[PDB]
Amino acid sequence: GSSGSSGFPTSVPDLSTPMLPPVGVQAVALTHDAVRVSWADNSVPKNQKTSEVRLYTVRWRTSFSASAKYKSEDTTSLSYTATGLKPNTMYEFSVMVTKNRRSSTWSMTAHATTYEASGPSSG
Repeated sequence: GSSGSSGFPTSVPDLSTPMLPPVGVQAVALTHDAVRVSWADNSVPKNQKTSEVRLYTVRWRTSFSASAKYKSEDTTSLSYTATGLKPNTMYEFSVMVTKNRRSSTWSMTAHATTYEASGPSSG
């Protein structure tokens, strides 16, 4: 065969949890200190109406930073705007849900660096 390539586990397959986190988590960068994190809802198909509650949380912290702090915000939407960030710096974003008076695991992480302050990089 080959000398090994792309052979590393990302997330434990066959998630056996009583909950189901979001998917297709994308991290869009609006400005040096702005990042629009948009994702999709899996637990809820095209059409579905349930009488249960649910809250989506968003956390992010300096990627590859010794003294980093994990943030957390509450949003009843599938998109959150990360304001007050560091320019020319990227972080890790993730989405989750809290239903049944309990919180579930976070979904795939999304990388997205911010534009260099004092003028957005141009071509």
